[PDB]
Amino acid sequence: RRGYTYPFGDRGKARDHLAVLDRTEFDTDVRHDAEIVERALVSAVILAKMSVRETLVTAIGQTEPIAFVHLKDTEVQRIEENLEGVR
Amino acid sequence: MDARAVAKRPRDPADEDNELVTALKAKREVNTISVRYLYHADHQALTARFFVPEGLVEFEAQPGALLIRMETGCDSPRHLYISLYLLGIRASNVSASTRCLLESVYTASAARAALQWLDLGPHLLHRRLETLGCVKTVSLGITSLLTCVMRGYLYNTLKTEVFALMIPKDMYLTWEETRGRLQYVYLIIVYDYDGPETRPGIYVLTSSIAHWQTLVDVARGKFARERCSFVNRRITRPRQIPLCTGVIQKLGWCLADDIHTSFLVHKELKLSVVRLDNFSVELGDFREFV
Amino acid sequence: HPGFALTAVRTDTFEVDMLLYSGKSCTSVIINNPIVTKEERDISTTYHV
Amino acid sequence: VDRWIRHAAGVERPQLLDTETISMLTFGSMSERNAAATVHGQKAACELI
Amino acid sequence: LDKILNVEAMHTVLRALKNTADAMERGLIHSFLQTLLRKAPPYFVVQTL
Amino acid sequence: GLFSLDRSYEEVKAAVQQLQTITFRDATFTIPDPVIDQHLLIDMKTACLSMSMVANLASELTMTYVRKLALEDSSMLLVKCQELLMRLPARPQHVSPDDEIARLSALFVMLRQLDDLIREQVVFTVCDVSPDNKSATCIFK
Amino acid sequence: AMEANIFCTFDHKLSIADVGKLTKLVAAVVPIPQRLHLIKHYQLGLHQFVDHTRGYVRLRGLLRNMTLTLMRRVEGNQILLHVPTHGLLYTVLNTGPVTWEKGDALCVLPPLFHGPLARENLLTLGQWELVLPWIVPMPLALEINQRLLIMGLFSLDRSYEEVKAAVQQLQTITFRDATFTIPDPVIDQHLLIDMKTACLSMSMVANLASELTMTYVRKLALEDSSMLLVKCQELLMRLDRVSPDDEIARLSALFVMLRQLDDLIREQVVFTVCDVSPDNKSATCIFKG
Repeated sequence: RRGYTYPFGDRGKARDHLAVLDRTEFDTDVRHDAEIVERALVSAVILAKMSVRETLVTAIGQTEPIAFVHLKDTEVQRIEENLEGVR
Repeated sequence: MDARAVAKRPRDPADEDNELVTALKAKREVNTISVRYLYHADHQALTARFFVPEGLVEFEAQPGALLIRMETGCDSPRHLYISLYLLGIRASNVSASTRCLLESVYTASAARAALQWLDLGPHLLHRRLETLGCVKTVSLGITSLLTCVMRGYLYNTLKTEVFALMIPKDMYLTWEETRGRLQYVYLIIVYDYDGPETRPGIYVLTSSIAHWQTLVDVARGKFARERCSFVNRRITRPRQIPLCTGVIQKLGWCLADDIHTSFLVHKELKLSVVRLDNFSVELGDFREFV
Repeated sequence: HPGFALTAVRTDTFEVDMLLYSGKSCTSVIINNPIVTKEERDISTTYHV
Repeated sequence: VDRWIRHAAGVERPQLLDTETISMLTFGSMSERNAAATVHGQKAACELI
Repeated sequence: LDKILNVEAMHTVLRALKNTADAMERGLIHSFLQTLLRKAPPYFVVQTL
Repeated sequence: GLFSLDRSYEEVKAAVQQLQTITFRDATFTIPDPVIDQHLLIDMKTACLSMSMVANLASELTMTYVRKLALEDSSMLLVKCQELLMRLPARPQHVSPDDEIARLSALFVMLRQLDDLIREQVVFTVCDVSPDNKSATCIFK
Repeated sequence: AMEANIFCTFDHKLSIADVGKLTKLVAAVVPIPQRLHLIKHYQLGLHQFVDHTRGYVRLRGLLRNMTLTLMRRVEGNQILLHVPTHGLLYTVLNTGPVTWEKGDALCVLPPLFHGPLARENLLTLGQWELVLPWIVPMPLALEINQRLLIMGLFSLDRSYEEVKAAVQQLQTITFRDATFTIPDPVIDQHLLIDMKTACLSMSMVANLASELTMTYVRKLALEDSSMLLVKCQELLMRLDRVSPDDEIARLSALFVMLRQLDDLIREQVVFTVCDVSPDNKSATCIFKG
């Protein structure tokens, strides 16, 4: 709903990426969660990089990796130490 | 320049011959085309001609009916020339018996397409529709070529007999018990801002009021329920944008004595109408009121 | 080869010259004089005969 | 399976015709463009099982 | 120069009159051919009749 | 009319000495007998309804443009329009083109429904006056 | 049998190429500041009103009261102009960037494309450059007015990338086979004066109408003969879920900022298409003034 009203650099591929993101609400069993959360996350960070108009890897077969955008170093370090604490 | 030529009387146009008559008379030939009396020369009614498919020209073969172009975001057939009765199909103002009557005559592939294009988009009707005036002659071909007028009276060629304006009874609306010597006829599309339906009300106003403020005061006084529904939809539903609860424009002015009840017949179907015989069109843009 | 068979129906348009025979004064046409009407614009006035 | 079928048959997707364009198309539309070049003529065939 | 322009305009409207007269005659011939072809059945139906 | 409500009679008598003096085009004019009327009640009711509607449909950027200009720019007209307002770099919370053009169209409709009260009608459009200012020519009748 | 026309002359010399350029604009609209009879060429169009500091809004305000005319014929002697009148049809060129259709309400606009251009190279003399106003259909004119006003309203926050994205969204305008764009009104990171006062009056009347409403409906509520009034005040009370001379001055300020916005909140139709010629260079339209 935030990316619905956002004015992008183009309406087309942002419309495609929100169309990927919005249909995958959640999944039922234990297997289907990982690939749908990965697809939702890569569509989300592509929309995030398009909203700030930053560059992204768009070569075929190279998926944009998961990364936090435009934050302080202590916040992303808090993300990594929380990743370590839950691992 | 001379006082003889300045105080000379103005020339009668019907007494002087045509340009073609003097052009043929100068070189002194003869053509099989009779040319000495040009037709439509004394025609103050500026007209226009419109192609339209067959699916919309029923209840139009009799002369005298409105004609409205629409806009549609699809590219090629983008503007349909819809009659007033097919517009009244969509309207919530009309009685359901007459609605099922005139829907039963308009069973066509173009009419239902226009009905879908009416209620498909997010725009209201007044931002979508655009009048053309009233129609005087038909072509009744495989596609129809109607002749509408922008300004002036409605008459047959050679002005042998005047053409009347027809309106169905449900769209007819007066707001006074007696009429003046002159009265203008308008168009009213009032919006019911209700939850289930947003279908408007279509009206014509045979009123003797010319001033816009003294018209819109009686317009608010007769349509207070609709503005109350507007502000109720405003307070109940936030972050919605309602606008132009009613719209108003000038269509023409009549004689205020030839207004009488007649009926239209199309495929042995009676449709009772208010009929205005000596009527001249006078178009104007969609003003609005809230 | 699948189970069902196919039947193709193609149409074909040829240009062709028809000839026509008629009787001596088979029908009767009646005409009148041509009439000019004047449709007026600013830069160009048209006339429908 | 629809994407696989559109790839296997060569025909593209509709690519989301608008509903007003849908009512246009059921009113009538010339979707298919002309080819690059035709030497024989305009194409014509159909199919029946 | 006024005489030149007046003569050219008079010859223009005379040429238009001659052209539409010949066009009216050609349209009479064409419409008569059309209303003949409307009521001309082909060879096989009248031959079998 | 808007000042006639909930005011003392001497407050209206102190207002009419301010509001009756019109000095348009170097010629003074006076307003005769400003009283209450039911038609004036109708104009006041539609004025308050239109004012409420344009107050509701005003977005935050229209509401904050005066402060956003008064924080940096400086002019005499900005000062003269600021003193009639009240007292009380940040990013906008939420903007959208398609919502706000609809907001501006409905807001133009409400300002038209406010404008029609004071604008009566055009009935003469002058082309050339007589040089003694006693006659003119006009169109649009 | 002559007709009432306007005899315009040219004090510069005219080439045969410039005469052939001028005869392309037969059915072209030309604004004129005052309908005289023997006018020079210096008051044809809008080159009298081209200014570096002024902007689109003052051009629209002048064009609301200009005397629009049509050309008739061009000669080495002089130039013929025709004043139109209401209720008559005329041929008019489509010098605007958008094609028309039949029955479309048309109105006259100041040119968005400004200064030297490949399309503005018309009848350009030494100190003179003949410019012509656009003849646009009415809803596109309303869209241009709204989009230009809201692009003027985002003038003070161009540092944010999101506002630049919204501006780039607004700066492109589609229409039926028409994807032209407009120039942004902000130059040198500042706004031109007429657009600035227009949007300032807009913000001022919005602020004053949000301010003074509750006291007025509270005063009106004690004579409640209309049930619309209580839902009118309930709207403002759900939205939130003074000296008398200050009141008088704020009322007069609100009405004068509304009066300065009169030309922008409404416009009149000038022509409507009776019919359109093929190739869409021109169309036969009835004048409406």
